[PDB]
Amino acid sequence: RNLAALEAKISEAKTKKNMLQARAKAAKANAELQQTLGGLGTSSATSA
Amino acid sequence: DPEKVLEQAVIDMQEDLVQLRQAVARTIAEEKRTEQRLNQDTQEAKKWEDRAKLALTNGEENLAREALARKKSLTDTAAAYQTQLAQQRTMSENLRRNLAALEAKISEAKTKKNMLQARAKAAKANAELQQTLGGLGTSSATSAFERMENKVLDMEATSQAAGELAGFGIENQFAQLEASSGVEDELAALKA
Repeated sequence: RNLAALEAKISEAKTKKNMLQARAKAAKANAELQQTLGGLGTSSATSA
Repeated sequence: DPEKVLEQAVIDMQEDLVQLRQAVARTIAEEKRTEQRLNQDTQEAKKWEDRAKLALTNGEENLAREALARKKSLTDTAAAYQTQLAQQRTMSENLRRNLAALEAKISEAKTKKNMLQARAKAAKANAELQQTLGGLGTSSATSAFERMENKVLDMEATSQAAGELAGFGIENQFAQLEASSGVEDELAALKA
Protein backbone atom coordinates (compact mmCIF):
# COMPACT_ATOMS: atom_id res chain seq x y z
CA ARG A 1 0.00 0.00 0.00
CA ASN A 2 2.90 2.40 0.73
CA LEU A 3 4.47 1.56 -2.68
CA ALA A 4 1.16 2.11 -4.55
CA ALA A 5 0.71 5.50 -2.79
CA LEU A 6 4.41 6.43 -3.42
CA GLU A 7 4.13 5.67 -7.18
CA ALA A 8 0.88 7.69 -7.42
CA LYS A 9 2.50 10.69 -5.60
CA ILE A 10 5.63 10.55 -7.82
CA SER A 11 3.61 10.27 -11.07
CA GLU A 12 1.22 13.13 -10.23
CA ALA A 13 3.97 15.44 -8.87
CA LYS A 14 6.24 14.85 -11.93
CA THR A 15 3.48 15.42 -14.52
CA LYS A 16 2.00 18.50 -12.71
CA LYS A 17 5.47 20.15 -12.46
CA ASN A 18 6.29 19.28 -16.12
CA MET A 19 3.05 20.87 -17.46
CA LEU A 20 3.48 23.89 -15.10
CA GLN A 21 7.05 24.42 -16.44
CA ALA A 22 5.80 24.10 -20.06
CA ARG A 23 2.89 26.59 -19.50
CA ALA A 24 5.18 29.04 -17.61
CA LYS A 25 7.72 28.96 -20.52
CA ALA A 26 4.90 29.52 -23.07
CA ALA A 27 3.44 32.39 -20.96
CA LYS A 28 6.81 34.24 -20.64
CA ALA A 29 7.49 33.68 -24.38
CA ASN A 30 4.13 35.35 -25.26
CA ALA A 31 4.84 38.19 -22.74
CA GLU A 32 8.28 38.83 -24.39
CA LEU A 33 6.61 38.82 -27.86
CA GLN A 34 4.04 41.45 -26.72
CA GLN A 35 6.82 43.49 -25.00
CA THR A 36 9.07 43.43 -28.14
CA LEU A 37 6.05 44.33 -30.38
CA GLY A 38 5.50 47.40 -28.09
CA GLY A 39 9.23 48.31 -27.70
CA LEU A 40 9.86 49.42 -31.35
CA GLY A 41 12.77 51.75 -32.43
CA THR A 42 10.50 54.88 -32.69
CA SER A 43 13.10 57.18 -30.97
CA SER A 44 15.78 56.24 -33.60
CA ALA A 45 13.31 56.83 -36.48
CA THR A 46 12.28 60.19 -34.86
CA SER A 47 16.00 61.15 -34.53
CA ALA A 48 16.52 60.51 -38.29
CA ASP B 1 26.05 -8.06 19.81
CA PRO B 2 23.36 -10.29 21.45
CA GLU B 3 23.01 -12.56 18.34
CA LYS B 4 26.79 -13.31 18.43
CA VAL B 5 26.64 -13.94 22.22
CA LEU B 6 23.70 -16.41 21.92
CA GLU B 7 25.38 -18.17 18.93
CA GLN B 8 28.58 -18.52 21.04
CA ALA B 9 26.45 -19.92 23.93
CA VAL B 10 24.95 -22.51 21.48
CA ILE B 11 28.53 -23.38 20.28
CA ASP B 12 29.68 -23.80 23.95
CA MET B 13 26.61 -26.06 24.47
CA GLN B 14 27.92 -28.32 21.61
CA GLU B 15 31.17 -28.75 23.60
CA ASP B 16 29.21 -29.42 26.85
CA LEU B 17 26.94 -32.09 25.25
CA VAL B 18 30.11 -33.85 23.92
CA GLN B 19 31.63 -33.76 27.47
CA LEU B 20 28.40 -35.21 28.95
CA ARG B 21 28.34 -37.93 26.20
CA GLN B 22 31.91 -38.85 27.27
CA ALA B 23 30.85 -38.94 30.97
CA VAL B 24 27.86 -41.23 30.12
CA ALA B 25 30.08 -43.52 27.97
CA ARG B 26 32.68 -43.74 30.80
CA THR B 27 29.95 -44.51 33.39
CA ILE B 28 28.46 -47.19 31.04
CA ALA B 29 31.92 -48.83 30.82
CA GLU B 30 32.35 -48.73 34.65
CA GLU B 31 28.96 -50.46 35.26
CA LYS B 32 29.74 -53.10 32.56
CA ARG B 33 33.24 -53.73 34.05
CA THR B 34 31.96 -54.10 37.65
CA GLU B 35 29.21 -56.48 36.34
CA GLN B 36 31.98 -58.46 34.56
CA ARG B 37 34.00 -58.61 37.84
CA LEU B 38 31.07 -59.86 40.00
CA ASN B 39 30.02 -62.33 37.28
CA GLN B 40 33.51 -63.93 37.15
CA ASP B 41 33.84 -63.85 41.01
CA THR B 42 30.53 -65.79 41.32
CA GLN B 43 31.77 -68.30 38.67
CA GLU B 44 34.97 -68.78 40.75
CA ALA B 45 32.69 -69.20 43.83
CA LYS B 46 31.02 -72.15 41.97
CA LYS B 47 34.52 -73.63 41.22
CA TRP B 48 35.46 -73.42 44.93
CA GLU B 49 32.10 -74.99 45.91
CA ASP B 50 32.80 -77.90 43.50
CA ARG B 51 36.34 -78.16 45.02
CA ALA B 52 34.59 -78.47 48.43
CA LYS B 53 32.26 -81.23 47.00
CA LEU B 54 35.37 -83.14 45.79
CA ALA B 55 37.00 -82.69 49.24
CA LEU B 56 33.80 -84.00 50.98
CA THR B 57 33.72 -86.96 48.51
CA ASN B 58 37.32 -87.76 49.65
CA GLY B 59 36.27 -87.17 53.35
CA GLU B 60 38.65 -84.13 53.75
CA GLU B 61 36.33 -81.79 55.73
CA ASN B 62 39.40 -79.58 56.50
CA LEU B 63 39.93 -78.89 52.74
CA ALA B 64 36.13 -78.56 52.25
CA ARG B 65 35.89 -75.77 54.93
CA GLU B 66 39.01 -74.07 53.43
CA ALA B 67 37.43 -74.17 49.92
CA LEU B 68 34.12 -72.81 51.35
CA ALA B 69 36.16 -69.94 52.92
CA ARG B 70 37.29 -69.05 49.33
CA LYS B 71 33.57 -69.25 48.28
CA LYS B 72 32.61 -66.83 51.14
CA SER B 73 35.38 -64.36 50.16
CA LEU B 74 34.33 -64.41 46.47
CA THR B 75 30.55 -64.04 47.11
CA ASP B 76 31.21 -61.20 49.63
CA THR B 77 33.47 -59.52 46.99
CA ALA B 78 30.68 -59.95 44.38
CA ALA B 79 28.19 -58.33 46.86
CA ALA B 80 30.65 -55.40 47.30
CA TYR B 81 30.83 -55.04 43.46
CA GLN B 82 26.96 -55.25 43.30
CA THR B 83 26.82 -52.38 45.88
CA GLN B 84 29.37 -50.38 43.81
CA LEU B 85 27.35 -51.23 40.64
CA ALA B 86 24.16 -49.85 42.26
CA GLN B 87 25.95 -46.46 42.57
CA GLN B 88 27.08 -46.73 38.90
CA ARG B 89 23.48 -47.56 37.73
CA THR B 90 21.98 -44.54 39.55
CA MET B 91 24.79 -42.22 38.32
CA SER B 92 24.40 -43.60 34.74
CA GLU B 93 20.64 -42.82 34.83
CA ASN B 94 21.31 -39.36 36.41
CA LEU B 95 23.74 -38.45 33.57
CA ARG B 96 21.31 -39.95 30.95
CA ARG B 97 18.38 -37.82 32.26
CA ASN B 98 20.61 -34.71 32.53
CA LEU B 99 21.74 -35.19 28.88
CA ALA B 100 18.13 -35.60 27.63
CA ALA B 101 17.10 -32.41 29.50
CA LEU B 102 20.25 -30.55 28.26
CA GLU B 103 19.54 -31.45 24.59
CA ALA B 104 15.87 -30.38 24.96
CA LYS B 105 16.92 -27.01 26.53
CA ILE B 106 19.54 -26.37 23.79
CA SER B 107 17.14 -27.27 20.94
CA GLU B 108 14.25 -25.12 22.24
CA ALA B 109 16.49 -22.13 23.14
CA LYS B 110 18.26 -22.18 19.73
CA THR B 111 15.05 -22.44 17.67
CA LYS B 112 13.14 -19.81 19.76
CA LYS B 113 16.03 -17.29 19.44
CA ASN B 114 16.40 -18.01 15.69
CA MET B 115 12.67 -17.38 14.96
CA LEU B 116 12.68 -14.29 17.27
CA GLN B 117 15.70 -12.87 15.34
CA ALA B 118 13.97 -13.61 11.99
CA ARG B 119 10.64 -11.97 13.09
CA ALA B 120 12.48 -8.95 14.60
CA LYS B 121 14.41 -8.42 11.30
CA ALA B 122 11.15 -8.71 9.28
CA ALA B 123 9.36 -6.28 11.67
CA LYS B 124 12.11 -3.59 11.44
CA ALA B 125 12.27 -4.05 7.63
CA ASN B 126 8.48 -3.36 7.38
CA ALA B 127 8.83 -0.37 9.79
CA GLU B 128 11.63 1.12 7.59
CA LEU B 129 9.46 0.57 4.45
CA GLN B 130 6.51 2.45 6.08
CA GLN B 131 8.89 5.21 7.33
CA THR B 132 10.50 5.66 3.85
CA LEU B 133 7.02 5.66 2.18
CA GLY B 134 6.06 8.53 4.60
CA GLY B 135 9.43 10.42 4.35
CA LEU B 136 9.10 11.56 0.67
CA GLY B 137 11.04 14.54 -0.85
CA THR B 138 8.01 16.95 -0.65
CA SER B 139 10.15 19.90 0.63
CA SER B 140 12.49 19.64 -2.43
CA ALA B 141 9.49 19.47 -4.83
CA THR B 142 7.90 22.48 -3.00
CA SER B 143 11.22 24.41 -3.30
CA ALA B 144 11.25 23.82 -7.10
CA PHE B 145 7.56 24.94 -7.33
CA GLU B 146 8.46 28.04 -5.21
CA ARG B 147 11.23 29.00 -7.73
CA MET B 148 8.71 28.67 -10.62
CA GLU B 149 6.13 30.68 -8.56
CA ASN B 150 8.75 33.47 -8.04
CA LYS B 151 9.22 33.57 -11.88
CA VAL B 152 5.38 33.72 -12.31
CA LEU B 153 5.30 36.65 -9.81
CA ASP B 154 8.11 38.35 -11.86
CA MET B 155 5.87 38.04 -14.99
CA GLU B 156 2.92 39.47 -12.96
CA ALA B 157 5.14 42.39 -11.77
CA THR B 158 6.33 42.89 -15.41
CA SER B 159 2.65 42.90 -16.55
CA GLN B 160 1.75 45.47 -13.82
CA ALA B 161 4.72 47.69 -14.89
CA ALA B 162 3.59 47.47 -18.56
CA GLY B 163 -0.07 48.15 -17.55
CA GLU B 164 0.79 51.42 -15.69
CA LEU B 165 3.18 52.56 -18.51
CA ALA B 166 1.15 51.68 -21.67
CA GLY B 167 -1.34 54.64 -21.73
CA PHE B 168 -1.16 55.59 -25.46
CA GLY B 169 -2.80 57.30 -28.50
CA ILE B 170 -3.30 53.83 -30.12
CA GLU B 171 -6.78 53.44 -28.46
CA ASN B 172 -8.01 56.44 -30.56
CA GLN B 173 -6.26 54.83 -33.60
CA PHE B 174 -8.31 51.62 -32.94
CA ALA B 175 -11.50 53.79 -32.96
CA GLN B 176 -10.36 55.08 -36.43
CA LEU B 177 -9.68 51.43 -37.52
CA GLU B 178 -13.26 50.47 -36.47
CA ALA B 179 -14.58 53.53 -38.42
CA SER B 180 -12.58 52.34 -41.51
CA SER B 181 -14.05 48.81 -41.02
CA GLY B 182 -17.53 50.48 -40.96
CA VAL B 183 -16.68 52.15 -44.34
CA GLU B 184 -15.79 48.69 -45.81
CA ASP B 185 -19.18 47.35 -44.50
CA GLU B 186 -20.95 50.36 -46.16
CA LEU B 187 -19.08 49.57 -49.44
CA ALA B 188 -20.19 45.89 -49.05
CA ALA B 189 -23.83 47.07 -48.56
CA LEU B 190 -23.44 49.31 -51.69
CA LYS B 191 -22.07 46.27 -53.66
CA ALA B 192 -25.09 44.28 -52.35
